[PDB]
Amino acid sequence: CDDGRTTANAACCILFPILDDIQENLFDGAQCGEEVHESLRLTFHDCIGFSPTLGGGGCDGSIIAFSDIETNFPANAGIDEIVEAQKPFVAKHNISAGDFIQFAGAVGVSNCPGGVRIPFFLGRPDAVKASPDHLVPEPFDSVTSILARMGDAGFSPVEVVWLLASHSIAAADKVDPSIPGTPFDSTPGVFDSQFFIETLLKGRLFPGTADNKGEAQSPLQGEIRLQSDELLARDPRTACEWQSMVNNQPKIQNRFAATMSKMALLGQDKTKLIDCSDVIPTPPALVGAAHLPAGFSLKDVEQACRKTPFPR
Ligand code: HEM
Ligand SMILES: [Ca+2]
Ligand SMILES: [Ca+2]
Ligand SMILES: [Ca+2]
Ligand SMILES: [Ca+2]
Repeated sequence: CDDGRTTANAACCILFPILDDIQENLFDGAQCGEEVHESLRLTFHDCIGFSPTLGGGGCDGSIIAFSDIETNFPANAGIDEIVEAQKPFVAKHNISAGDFIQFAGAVGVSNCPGGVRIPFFLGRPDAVKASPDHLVPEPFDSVTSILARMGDAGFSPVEVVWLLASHSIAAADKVDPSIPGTPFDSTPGVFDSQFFIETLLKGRLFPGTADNKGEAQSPLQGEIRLQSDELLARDPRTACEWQSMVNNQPKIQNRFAATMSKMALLGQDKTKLIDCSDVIPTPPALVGAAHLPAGFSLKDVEQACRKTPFPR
């Protein structure tokens, strides 16, 4: 390649001006802030719009291409601004929206401490059609409906748990509109196991207004809990996997990267793409060991796995 850098394949040098723009003009100087949290989420809301029988283009960038339609899906509340945030970048550069969505996601994760380098591929065509509605899992859906939807897209129950490691770097804006920016765990700027830990704590309070659609009771003030994350943490089909995450940053990193790659290829083929994983920067180290919040004991944690009691 040219000024600065060089990578395994020549067509990957195009990503580097892109890499520079989004770190400064989208990620606030390569930080793990809100825009990073929304780009990661965006990859899912684009890709999960796929079903072998119901339709959808998958990771086709349709959520940007047909933002008028898809950003007004009820399940896409609050996505319309990461779309408009990424649009000027899609406009100036010559990669497809499908490619850019995944790149911004991958690059963004590597800005977060404890993060991982997700494999990124280049060459997706432009979006042909808008995704059908009702393909995006809602936080008030049952475990069965979530697992069936993710399963219909080709994800096993354990894979769903793995992909939900994303909630370690996450916050909600539309669940409780009164308290926007309330994170899913106590360490939203760090990619750790604190999400799986605090989810297993018992419900104690509502951080904002009284229960509204998709919200379960939170353990901590300044933290919000989705109704879907609470159930998945306790459901026999996934409880043991959810608890196994509270243990293992290596596994968390390992599994989050292997499945995101699988997700990013939904309806896209292999050989038509080229590999530019070389481009993704390397995340900083983990900033502290796992722990229960102050004032909490191992009793405060709910047990949902019958095989192995919650590991101290
Ligand atoms: C499987 C069922 C899932 C459900 C029901 C769900 C639900 C939600 C909801 C309701 C929000 C907050 C929306 C708002 O800001 O108002 C959220 C945030 C987020 N989700 Fe999920 N999600 C799921 C899976 C995933 C997956 C597979 C990923 C993969 C990357 C992911 C990544 C994220 C991220 C990064 C955020 C933070 C958004 C922000 O900070 O604004 N989620 N999720
Ligand atoms: Ca799509
Ligand atoms: Ca639903
Ligand atoms: Ca975290
Ligand atoms: Ca206490």
